[PDB]
Amino acid sequence: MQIFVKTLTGKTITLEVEPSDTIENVKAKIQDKEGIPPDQQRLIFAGRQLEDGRTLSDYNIQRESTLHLVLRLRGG
Amino acid sequence: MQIFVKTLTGKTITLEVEPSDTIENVKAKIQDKEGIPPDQQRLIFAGKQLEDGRTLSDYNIQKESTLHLVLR
Amino acid sequence: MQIFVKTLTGKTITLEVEPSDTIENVKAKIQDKEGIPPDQQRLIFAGRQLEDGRTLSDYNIQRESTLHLVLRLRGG
Repeated sequence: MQIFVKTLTGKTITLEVEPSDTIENVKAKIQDKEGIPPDQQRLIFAGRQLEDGRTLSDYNIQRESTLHLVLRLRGG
Repeated sequence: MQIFVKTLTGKTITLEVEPSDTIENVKAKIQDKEGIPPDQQRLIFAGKQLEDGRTLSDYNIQKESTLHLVLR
Repeated sequence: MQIFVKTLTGKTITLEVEPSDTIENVKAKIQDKEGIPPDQQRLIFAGRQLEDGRTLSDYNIQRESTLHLVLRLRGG
């Protein structure tokens, strides 16, 4: 299935994932589409930050759901 | 000065701050107005997480700037 | 009738008003006599702030009444 990742700066990114994929999995896929390293990504759904390890089905993220993406830059 | 704090769930909050206010000071002001403990607050400006120990002027946050708040 | 709008620095503004005059009208009268814009005016009577939509008679402001003027120094 496909999820929609929208940055708070206005960029929308469509990704290819599956319910068994962890949050660390989608972070590695965003690194492909946009080049953001996984250690500097934070994914938001329902106003809460998503944890590396728990899956998309674990957070009740269904098909065509919207995720939010922020940067975590130390020194930034 | 007056800044705006928006959640991604809908609520918009107005805050009275100073340029020399630190990020943790803004979080304590958010806890006062909202009840959210600063432990679970993440402030966002220009698309990136804001660090504790920095000030609002350090990120060039000025009058009527919009910060975003997400729960950790 | 006459009312007296005094500042916290002793400046007394004598205004010729009517009991049916609204607080906005009083502020516009102050702006004419002195030049203080209305949005910069906080008007106090009997220790409480006066609302724009009310009239003078609404606050039992009779003749020879003394009002107090505090400046709203917050610009934009």
